[PDB]
Amino acid sequence: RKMAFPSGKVEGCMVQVTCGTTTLNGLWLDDVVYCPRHVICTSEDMLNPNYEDLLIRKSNHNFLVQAGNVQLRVIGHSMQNCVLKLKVDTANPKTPKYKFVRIQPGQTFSVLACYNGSPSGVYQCAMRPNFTIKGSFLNGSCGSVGFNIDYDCVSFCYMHHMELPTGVHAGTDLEGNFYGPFVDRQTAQAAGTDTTITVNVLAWLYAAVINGDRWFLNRFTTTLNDFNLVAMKYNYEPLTQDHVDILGPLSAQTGIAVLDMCASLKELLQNGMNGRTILGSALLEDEFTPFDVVRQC
Amino acid sequence: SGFRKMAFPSGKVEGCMVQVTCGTTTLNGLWLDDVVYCPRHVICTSEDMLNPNYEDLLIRKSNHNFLVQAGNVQLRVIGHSMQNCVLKLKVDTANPKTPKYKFVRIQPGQTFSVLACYNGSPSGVYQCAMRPNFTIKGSFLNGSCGSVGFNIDYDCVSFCYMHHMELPTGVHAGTDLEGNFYGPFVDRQTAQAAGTDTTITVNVLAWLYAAVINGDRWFLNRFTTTLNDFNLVAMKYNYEPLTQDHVDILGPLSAQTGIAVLDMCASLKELLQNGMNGRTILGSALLEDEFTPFDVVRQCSG
Repeated sequence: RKMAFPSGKVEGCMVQVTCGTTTLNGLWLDDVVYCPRHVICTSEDMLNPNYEDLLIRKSNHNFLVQAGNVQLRVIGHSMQNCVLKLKVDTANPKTPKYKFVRIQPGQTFSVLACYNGSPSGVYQCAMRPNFTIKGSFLNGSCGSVGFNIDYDCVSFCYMHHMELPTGVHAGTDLEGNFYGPFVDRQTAQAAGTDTTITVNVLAWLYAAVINGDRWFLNRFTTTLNDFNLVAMKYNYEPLTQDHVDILGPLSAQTGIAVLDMCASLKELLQNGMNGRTILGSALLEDEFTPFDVVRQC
Repeated sequence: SGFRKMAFPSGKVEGCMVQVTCGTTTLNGLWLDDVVYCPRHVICTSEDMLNPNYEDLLIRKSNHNFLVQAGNVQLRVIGHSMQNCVLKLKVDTANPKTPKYKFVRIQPGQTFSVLACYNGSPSGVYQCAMRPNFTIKGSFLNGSCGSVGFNIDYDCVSFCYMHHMELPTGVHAGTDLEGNFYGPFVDRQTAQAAGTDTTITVNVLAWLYAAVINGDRWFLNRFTTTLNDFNLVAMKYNYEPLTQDHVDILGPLSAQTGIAVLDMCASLKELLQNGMNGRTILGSALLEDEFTPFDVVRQCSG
């Protein structure tokens, strides 16, 4: 099961930010609200917004920040890359222990999708190798965040900014730097060729075994390099020795050596699933990490 | 592609989770106002789970035998009673985080969010569909009992599931918040069989409406059917028969697309009888049956 972190610690931080006729979500931590800077744009600014120029022309009172019924008074504002930082006269009393991290491609996180400052849904995403995410985001979702939770600490890794014409999504870390080659201007932008997250596919095959499904296993093995030759041919990411090490626990747990499972995946890639399905899916799933699998098996 | 399982935000339910222990048996409970709800098998010794006489075991218990904790903070129990398969422990503190809530009993095919919990602490949240055989495909380990399933409408949490057990096939069974099991199961440590499962027709139809909303409509045919004629055919393909309530909950999608429910039923009947023919719907040759009409509207229209 694709499982998200419990979202309550993040829900207590979501607010609504309005500038002009633009409304999206903000993240309220201590006395700062973080949100996408394109909230200051107009229709006539969207194609080539000179954000430093647009921002100098704004006053604090141009920003309407609402937490529930209460309005939060903006006292200062600044910009860090593509994120606006609105200082408010009130520290959020529900601020969790938190950190800002930049996630690696192949890593997963939970998304709290929000509209008008109100949380609407929670789901798990992976940062794709081409730095998109296959999210579920509609008009007004910008400023929704992605996160992981370790102990009491919320690690924020993603803030939502845009939907590409293909229907995948792009955004920044909480320092305001985009993942991938994208730009917060209102243009049709293509991503690089996506690839499949191989280490995650292998983790999910191990999961399918741990739940007593073995039809895809085989008596064969492969070298790491010969596997990677076939993987690259099918637009799978190369598997590194660190990946092999990371997969150890799953390997021990099943007594299936990593390179044995690589030989199974090689078979699946070349033959196909030939009608069959694995853990319910007609397709190979690549958005479970080895940790995600182990924390649940 | 385009659609995914989305849970409701879990915070309102996190604020209600506690742990309940009797001896060395710990599971989770739900604290609403001044009552804690939990599975009655907390009062069983692991050796009593084989063939428990619950009424007998409960007469032996007193309020001071129940350890209820929010985190590490004990909640004093001042009353106890049993309602079907759940225990209601009256406590001396009303939960200040109690949301607006109701207790609802859902139908097969309906979806809900599960907040999986251990020792009163939430671990994860995910969407489940109640199968026609009254099991769910959860991710539940030892200590998960008393985790709850819910939906959120406006401010109001509708609690619909409390977790009690795992069947030999790996699927899960439980009760509503009044302690009544979904399906033919009993809270005994015996081997119990789930009825053979079937496909959730109303959710497949919702999926076809979702395809149409997104411009994928090759499967719309020129025919209509009666509900009876459809149900008789569907059952030969291990699809559930439709009810009047199913027709009703497809109303909004039917109105959105202008495709009458029975016309879509005729389209589905042709897919069943003739197959997909190497074609795809929403990018798949497989028909999805775990998105309800409500789930579809949320992800299409927001």
